[PDB]
Amino acid sequence: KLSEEQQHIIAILLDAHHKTYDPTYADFRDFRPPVRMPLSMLPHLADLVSYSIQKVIGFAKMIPGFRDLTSDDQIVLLKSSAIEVIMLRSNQSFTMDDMSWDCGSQDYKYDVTDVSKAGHTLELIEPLIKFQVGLKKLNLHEEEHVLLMAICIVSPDRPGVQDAKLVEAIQDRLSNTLQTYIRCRHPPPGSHQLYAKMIQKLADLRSLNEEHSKQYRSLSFQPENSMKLTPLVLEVFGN
Amino acid sequence: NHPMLMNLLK
Ligand SMILES: [O]C(=O)[C][C][C][C]OC1=[C][C]=C(C2345B678B9%10%11B6%12%13B96%14B%109%15B%1172B932B437B%1285B%1363C%14%1527C2=[C][C]=C(C([O])(C(F)(F)F)C(F)(F)F)[C]=[C]2)[C]=[C]1
Repeated sequence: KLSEEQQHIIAILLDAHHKTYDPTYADFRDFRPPVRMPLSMLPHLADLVSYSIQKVIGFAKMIPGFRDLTSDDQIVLLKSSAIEVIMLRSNQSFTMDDMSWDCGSQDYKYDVTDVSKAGHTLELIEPLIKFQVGLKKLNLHEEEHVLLMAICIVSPDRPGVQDAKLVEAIQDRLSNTLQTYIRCRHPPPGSHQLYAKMIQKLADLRSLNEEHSKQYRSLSFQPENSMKLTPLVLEVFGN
Repeated sequence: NHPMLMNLLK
């Protein structure tokens, strides 16, 4: 039942991920360096998020049907989903062992206290960790992981969407791809309710999104902190 | 109001 179009979609999204996710973490030495020994980690982690946004954009451009949207709608969708896709794609380096994101080295291994040192509180960090745990336990196929990222970006209910009709139809082809993939290539019992569970993770991300933007607006209302951000982070997340 | 976004989106 996995149609030729559907196998096509999966091939494109896998490739788009491998082109925008480098598991060597080579570029990390270009960021402002991490400091731990004051929002110590805000320069290094703002650099990471700004880099990650560019990677998310390059992925979104390759999602089939996305380019048939207008640039206004594309902007809307990326502005709303950027932090969610970043949290979701960070799951690949997350290790449940010491509850940290191990991106290669110890300098580039981040725990909950590093996230605190960028200005964020456990109001965000506590659901964020349980999010990463629950995703980690879904044991997702790479096929499913990249479909989930695509569905996240192309959402019809984002605030300010203009052609909700076209956005809905683009998402629908991706959701139907995912549902058929699960049915055909994911054996029970891991397949049990798997689609519903993945959609629950998107709901987890809407809540995480709202809390991020509250603490961001608090953070960036202090001009001392705005100064440590990047111009892309400011345009996307605000002010 | 989004110069860098639109440049990155091609
Ligand atoms: O291609 C490749 O190499 C693949 C690269 C692999 C990608 O690795 C990673 C990319 C991103 C993350 C993270 B994980 B959670 B936890 B929180 B969220 B994800 B992002 B960093 B860390 B912190 C994150 C975070 C930090 C800063 C802010 C900010 O709110 C602030 F900085 F705190 F203000 C802001 F402004 F948004 F940045 C918001 C969110 C881990 C690993």
